[PDB]
Amino acid sequence: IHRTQHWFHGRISREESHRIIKQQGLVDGLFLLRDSQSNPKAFVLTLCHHQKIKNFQILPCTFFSLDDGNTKFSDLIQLVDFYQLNKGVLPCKLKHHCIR
Amino acid sequence: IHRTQHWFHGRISREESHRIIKQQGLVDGLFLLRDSQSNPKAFVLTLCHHQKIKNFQILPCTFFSLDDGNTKFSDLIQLVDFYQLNKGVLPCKLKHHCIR
Repeated sequence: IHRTQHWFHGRISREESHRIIKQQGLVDGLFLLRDSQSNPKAFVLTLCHHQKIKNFQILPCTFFSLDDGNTKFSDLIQLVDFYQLNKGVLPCKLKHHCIR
Repeated sequence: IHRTQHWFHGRISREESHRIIKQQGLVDGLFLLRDSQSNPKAFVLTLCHHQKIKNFQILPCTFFSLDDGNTKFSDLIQLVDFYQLNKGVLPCKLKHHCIR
């Protein structure tokens, strides 16, 4: 159900993700989620803060988490909804999605 | 937007909430949410753990939080969904809601 979300970019690569975020200005809080190219059940969150791009692996366990289970979610929509309001282990909240 | 949720008991007193939890098993993780009796813009999470009833004030910040703003939510549904999967400051996760 997350496939058509504005912040979900599908099976793009890491390199493509960094290209996109840079093209869109490296604005604080700019972010996107993508499918892992190695694990068919995992995702990656790419976000930038203070001009630095960081990647966080969202792994299953079924619930998802980007902090080794310290904080769990039932699906990606719940996860994004949460990090838009709470930093957690991230450098900043998820503010604006990178345009697909 | 939480008015019609099954875990929301509206304007019932603390005493009534405790009576309800006791009468429905007094089991770990049993919970309900209700309107605050002292703050017209606040809510209360009543939860049972180790046969002890605990009350957590959910205060507006408009966002909501029961842990002094450390964890914030856009509404009660997001809050409940989060605490059903994450303990946080609660003695345990929200497991079963009390039937109105």
